[PDB]
Amino acid sequence: RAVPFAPAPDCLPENIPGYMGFDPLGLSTLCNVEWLREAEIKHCRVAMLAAAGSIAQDLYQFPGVEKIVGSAKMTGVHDKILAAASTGDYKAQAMSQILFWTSFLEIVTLPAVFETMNGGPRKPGVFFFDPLGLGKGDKMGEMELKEIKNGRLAMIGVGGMVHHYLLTGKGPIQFLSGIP
Amino acid sequence: FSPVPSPEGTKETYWETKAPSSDVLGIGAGVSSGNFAAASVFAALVGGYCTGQVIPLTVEPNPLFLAGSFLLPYSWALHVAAWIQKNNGK
Amino acid sequence: MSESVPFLKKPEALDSSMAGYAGFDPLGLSSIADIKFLQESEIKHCRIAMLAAAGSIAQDIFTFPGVSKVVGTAKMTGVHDVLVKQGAMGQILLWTSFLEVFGTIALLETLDGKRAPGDFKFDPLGFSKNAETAKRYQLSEIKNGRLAMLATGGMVHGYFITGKGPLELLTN
Amino acid sequence: EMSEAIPFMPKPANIDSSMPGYAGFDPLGFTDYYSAKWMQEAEIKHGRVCMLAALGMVFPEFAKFPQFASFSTNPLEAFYQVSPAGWGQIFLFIGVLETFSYEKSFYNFEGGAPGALGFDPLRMSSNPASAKQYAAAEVRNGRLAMIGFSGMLHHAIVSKQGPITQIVEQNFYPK
Ligand code: CLA
Ligand code: CLA
Ligand code: CLA
Ligand code: CLA
Ligand SMILES: CC1=C(C#C/C(C)=C/C=C/C(C)=C/C=C/C=C(C)/C=C/C=C(\C)C#CC2=C(C)C[C@@H](O)CC2(C)C)C(C)(C)C[C@H](O)C1
Ligand SMILES: CC1=C(C#C/C(C)=C/C=C/C(C)=C/C=C/C=C(C)/C=C/C=C(\C)C#CC2=C(C)C[C@@H](O)CC2(C)C)C(C)(C)C[C@H](O)C1
Ligand SMILES: CC1=C(C#C/C(C)=C/C=C/C(C)=C/C=C/C=C(C)/C=C/C=C(C)/C=C/C2=C(C)CCCC2(C)C)C(C)(C)C[C@H](O)C1
Ligand SMILES: CC1=C(C#C/C(C)=C/C=C/C(C)=C/C=C/C=C(C)/C=C/C=C(C)/C=C/C2=C(C)CCCC2(C)C)C(C)(C)C[C@H](O)C1
Repeated sequence: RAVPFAPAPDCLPENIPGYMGFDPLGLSTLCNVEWLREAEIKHCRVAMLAAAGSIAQDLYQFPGVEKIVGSAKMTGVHDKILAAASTGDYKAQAMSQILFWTSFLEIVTLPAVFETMNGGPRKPGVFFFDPLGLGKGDKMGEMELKEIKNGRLAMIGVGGMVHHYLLTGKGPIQFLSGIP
Repeated sequence: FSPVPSPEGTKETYWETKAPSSDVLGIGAGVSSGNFAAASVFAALVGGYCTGQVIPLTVEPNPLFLAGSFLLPYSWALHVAAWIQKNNGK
Repeated sequence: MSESVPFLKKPEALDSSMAGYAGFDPLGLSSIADIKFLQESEIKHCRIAMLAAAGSIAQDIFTFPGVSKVVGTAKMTGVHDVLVKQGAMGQILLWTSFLEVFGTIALLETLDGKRAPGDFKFDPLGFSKNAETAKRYQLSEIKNGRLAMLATGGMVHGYFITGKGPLELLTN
Repeated sequence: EMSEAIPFMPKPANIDSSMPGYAGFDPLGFTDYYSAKWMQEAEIKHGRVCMLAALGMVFPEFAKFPQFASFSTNPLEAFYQVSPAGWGQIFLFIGVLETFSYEKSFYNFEGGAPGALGFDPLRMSSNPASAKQYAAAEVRNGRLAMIGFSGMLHHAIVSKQGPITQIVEQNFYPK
């Protein structure tokens, strides 16, 4: 439905969250649909964290981070923190901590993705993380649509923020305000 | 000509199917095919990284990178086990 | 399905009756290694770590008469480097190894199934007579041991990065 | 029946009009000895690799990727200018694609059509006449690319340049 010229493949079911008939290039046939679906949800989240991160870091700095950062923006900080870590700074191991912990989360959840492909009860992208219980208390499946849609928006937005940074040093908040 | 002894727990491993039974994986008979395939790719990347970081070998090589470099041949046997487990429905 | 990890499947080799059961085996390592071997290995780690965590804490609190002369300032791992030069580390190693030689025999009995994993029948004072207090206390030993495993690594790494030692790191 | 390619020779028995690029051309009878479906899929795979190879031998005349912009336009020198990490990644990618033909031929040989690796993302071949035309077009363009790459490769051996460069400089002959 999204592209009238080239509709979505019959491989895509219509009862999945975020289904709005958009697959003109038919990429679903090449790879397992469950693997692709979980890949999109994982990209959604990592991007959403990055998009909110890019905005927040420009908007606010935690106390004492400014001295190590100097004046680096969202992409620059990563290079600066690793450069200081190369020198041997204990304070500059922040990147290593997040790499270790995100990797640990991926390593513990490693079986889960294959279990979804194997036919296990877990649906792709669901880890049953509801401490708030907002989805359980309310109706689930409307926020799932919001999570995929906002995630797609964030995916594109993170690309916008990074490429804008590489061309011109300005990060997100500054780039939106200024109009070169 | 006399009974040939085998260790206790020796079972039959001759196969003519698409894949051998998972019993040929020994202690890894119950591991899922996804778990071997992910362990195989993980072992290939960390083993290749650990191998690559010490290719100019020094009189002080990092012992963890040497030990981690053994994951590259181990990854070969892991993906063979991944193929065996997928073809056994595991 | 699993209690601790809701998305993943219930671990096949793990049961509620076993002490410290939360259904936690995300990597499925119970299939790879014999569960009785794993259970005894966990209990051995739990007890050695429990002694080690309390050890670090107690050594910061106080030392035994004369140890301060033998090791001038090194604590945690550093005192071990001094004690291999003296005889304390070797003598403890000789006696722990001798007990582990009987432990090897006990491990063989456990793999047979004759002996429960980690059960060396050591009750000088009988605090597990009730047999439900025994279930609770085994759960406590496992839980405090897992915590101590984490804690022992935590405080030793604090020594590696700062040299302070466990209590001193908090005080400084 | 007689061959349509060679009208004085009898029709080779194990090739048929059903196959997309059929011309009746098997003067030395490979298909009466080898499996015709194995030869079919093998011909199709050689052609697909050669179609990319022909395009790949011609394309760095026009433009290069920015990383390999410094590399030579002679393909047989650009072969050695690529790093072995690069060739290892190319080999790993080709191998991943082959894992599918390993299933399609060494295990699932009879189920399907030769060369049918389930790669139809834009949902072509839905219209049957269009499917027929595309099948014959793939086989003929693959054979043409095999001949063309064979040419352009040996032309790059004789004159150490790309085929288009050899053409414009008119270095058509061994010198
Ligand atoms: C618009 C945001 C949004 C929405 C609606 C959802 C919706 C959902 N998620 Mg997803 N998720 C998101 C973002 C979102 N997610 C991001 C960014 C992460 C990464 C941390 C995750 C990680 C995640 C996991 C790991 C899991 C879910 C799960 C769920 C479900 C639980 C229902 C629920 O209570 O969530 C309601 C959620 C919200 C209403 C979002 C609240 C956002 C507020 C505003 C906080 C923002 C804080 C942020 C850091 C500040 C940004 C502003 C800054 C720039 C100034 C539902 C499908 C669970 C699931 O599918 O299984 C049942 C599950 O296992 N999500
Ligand atoms: C993993 C355990 C472990 C290890 C390797 C060490 C190692 C060491 N300790 Mg520490 N220590 C421990 C536990 C440990 N301790 C515990 C639990 C305490 C609290 C009582 C202490 C309190 C302590 C002090 C106060 C001092 C040391 C000191 C030392 C050093 C000299 C040896 C000595 O005098 O120990 C003495 C330790 C003890 C007398 C208590 C340990 C006795 C345990 C309970 C043995 C039990 C084994 C068990 C029953 C086996 C069961 C067998 C089963 C099969 C049936 C050495 C670095 C000295 C040092 O270097 O300080 C800087 C020192 O002065 N230790
Ligand atoms: C048999 C095929 C083949 C082989 C062995 C090579 C080998 C090489 N090429 Mg050539 N190349 C090829 C095909 C090939 N190429 C094709 C088809 C093109 C046109 C796009 C090019 C264009 C090209 C340029 C512009 C450059 C190279 C370069 C190189 C070298 C470095 C690797 C690289 O960047 O490759 C790039 C090769 C590709 C990107 C081809 C990918 C072919 C895939 C498999 C087909 C894609 C399938 C289809 C699009 C899927 C769509 C799905 C649908 C949803 C849309 C190496 C010697 C570089 C060099 O050193 O030259 C001096 C360089 O700068 N190649
Ligand atoms: C002339 C080329 C040509 C044609 C007609 C076909 C035709 C076909 N292929 Mg095939 N294929 C080709 C080349 C071609 N292929 C090459 C080179 C490869 C290797 C990358 C493949 C790999 C491939 C696989 C792996 C599979 C097929 C399959 C199919 C069939 C169904 C899909 C379909 O209808 O696509 C129609 C395709 C076209 C109409 C080709 C047009 C492509 C574009 C529009 C033009 C070329 C663009 C080019 C990259 C840019 C040139 C730049 C330059 C001019 C400057 C059909 C028989 C599938 C099947 O089931 O087979 C039976 C299957 O599994 N093909
Ligand atoms: C889910 C879950 C939990 C949780 C949680 C969490 C952490 C939820 C977090 C949700 C978040 C952080 C959502 C943020 C999405 C970001 C978007 C859509 C931005 C896109 C970028 C755009 C539009 C742009 C842009 C830009 C361009 C390119 C150039 C820039 O110069 C400027 C500009 C800005 C204009 C809880 C605890 C609630 C429990 C619950 O039971 C389950
Ligand atoms: C399958 C599929 C699709 C697809 C697709 C794709 C990627 C299709 C790719 C098709 C390609 C790359 C075809 C290239 C063919 C090249 C040929 C025939 C060259 C021959 C060279 C010759 C004759 C020569 C020569 C030379 C000689 C020897 C002498 C020289 O001096 C000069 C000269 C140059 C003349 C899509 C993605 C649309 C989706 C769909 O749902 C399914
Ligand atoms: C950390 C680090 C770095 C980094 C980094 C990062 C975070 C890089 C992130 C890169 C990303 C996320 C790029 C994505 C861009 C989105 C695109 C191109 C969408 C295009 C839209 C399309 C095609 C069509 C859209 C369409 C339209 C018309 C609207 C409707 C929808 C649709 C029909 C689909 C480095 C690399 C600099 C290294 C450095 O050492 C430090
Ligand atoms: C080398 C040396 C010496 C020494 C020594 C010693 C004593 C070395 C001991 C090292 C130890 C015990 C390290 C422990 C590491 C534990 C880890 C990383 C677990 C982390 C928790 C994780 C990943 C997640 C936890 C989790 C959390 C947060 C929430 C999710 C769930 C959960 C799983 C609970 C000597 C003495 C010989 C001296 C010699 O001269 C040099």
